[PDB]
Amino acid sequence: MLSFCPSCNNMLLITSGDSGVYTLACRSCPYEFP
Amino acid sequence: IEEFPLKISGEEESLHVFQYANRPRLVGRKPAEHPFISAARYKPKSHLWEIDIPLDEQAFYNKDKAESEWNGVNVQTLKGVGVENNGQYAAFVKDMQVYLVPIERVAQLKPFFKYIDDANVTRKQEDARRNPNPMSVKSVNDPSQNRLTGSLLAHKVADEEANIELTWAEGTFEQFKDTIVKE
Amino acid sequence: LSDNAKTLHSQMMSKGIGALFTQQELQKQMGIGSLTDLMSIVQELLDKNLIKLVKQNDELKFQGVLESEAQKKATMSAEEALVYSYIEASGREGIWSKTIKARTNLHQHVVLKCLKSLESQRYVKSVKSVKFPTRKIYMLYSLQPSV
Amino acid sequence: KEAAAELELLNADHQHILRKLKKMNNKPERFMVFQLPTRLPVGSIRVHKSGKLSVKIGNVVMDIGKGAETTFLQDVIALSIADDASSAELLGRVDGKIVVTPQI
Amino acid sequence: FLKVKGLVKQHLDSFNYFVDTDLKKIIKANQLILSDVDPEFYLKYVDIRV
Ligand SMILES: [Zn+2]
Repeated sequence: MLSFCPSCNNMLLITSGDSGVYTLACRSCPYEFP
Repeated sequence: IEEFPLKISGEEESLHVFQYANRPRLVGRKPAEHPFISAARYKPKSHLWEIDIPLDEQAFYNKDKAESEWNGVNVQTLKGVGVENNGQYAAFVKDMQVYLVPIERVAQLKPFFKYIDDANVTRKQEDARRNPNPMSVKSVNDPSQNRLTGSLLAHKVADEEANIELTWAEGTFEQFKDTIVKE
Repeated sequence: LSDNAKTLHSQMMSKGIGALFTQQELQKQMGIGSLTDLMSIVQELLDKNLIKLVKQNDELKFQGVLESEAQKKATMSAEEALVYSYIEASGREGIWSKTIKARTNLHQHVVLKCLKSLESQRYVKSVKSVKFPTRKIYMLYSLQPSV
Repeated sequence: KEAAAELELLNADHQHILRKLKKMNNKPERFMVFQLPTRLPVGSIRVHKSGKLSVKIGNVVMDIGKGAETTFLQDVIALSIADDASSAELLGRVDGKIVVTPQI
Repeated sequence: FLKVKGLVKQHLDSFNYFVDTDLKKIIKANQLILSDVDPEFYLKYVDIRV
């Protein structure tokens, strides 16, 4: 869904965040976004 | 009517061209910048290019996942294989002159994930440490048996060769005027 | 050159054959030469076929043998020495003529002619097994029939 | 028919490439790559009547066609290596890419 | 057309290309019969004719 992770263009992934927050962050790359 | 004479004064310098598949050329009609190379890395006889780049800090970084998983920070390498072809000279343009030099290879830069490749090396190391459970004499080449060659033999020779950490500079007026003074 | 090789195999003769040697002790044992010249005389001594390449598991290891049985196998041509090397590497349990044919690529005539010449030179004896009978197992004259 | 859509675009290619040839006269460490036809059986980029370019790179061998044609959303940078030593310098980025093709 | 180049083009011009050229590309891919016993013996096929 246009989920490009810049500097790798790989993917994004809704990850289980702190206090249950719905953060999105991919593997194989140190990246995060609200 | 008008005519712009070109001549070919370039030798002795096997200059390469890269292609960043990650960063765009222009951003909202505005031309972008190139990121600053920390150091370069070149493998002769296999023509690889492990260009290192830094990625920016905590604000868009998420170090708490980067530190605890692979313990490798602030370094994003990207592998480029040197591919050769004919034609395709490189031209810098003078006022009513245009001066050519041959391009030796064109390598294409893909994001080489180094740290999570190596995160399974200690994981493979710890496999046989939790499960430790356990003579080199010559033989003869037989003419009814074959040996590996071609594609997979070139990967056996491209992992073990000399590292070179390149002193990356940005000069190039020495390369310019040396070409200008030669006809 | 050759005088340091006379000091090198003295260290191989210094210890009784067990407790097999390796380089990280041998560099501390002998460090008068740098490793650019230590390796060159050992490869020359591999060409003087007195040092062998033993394997302790997964890593690098050496073993030096007696000279009195090194000239024994240097009497043979390289094919007879090729079958002799595997047949002492088993040693304690023996080898089967099919296994000694597989690891060398020598086909059925050139291995059967090889050991027949080797038996006249008193270098291989033939025993029959009991854990699997009707199979030809060969050994040296060490006489180690643990089966 | 649709071949008449081609020649008018090749006219619109020359008027876009004489612009980028002329804005880069200020030698501002600017590079461009273009391909020459090898296997020869030097010359001069030159303007004809009413917007037409050609090169004649042999003694006689004319190459009429040129075209400023490709699309790349990439970063492309030229570097010169020398003898695998302290020989790493980024020369410049690449603005455009044209091609040369002989007429038949 | 049919004088220089008849009606059994497809049969005659195929076998005639096999005999002339397409035999020499066979023995050049099965040359050098060898033995492992007595390794100084070699027989090679240089060329072939019908
Ligand atoms: Zn990513």
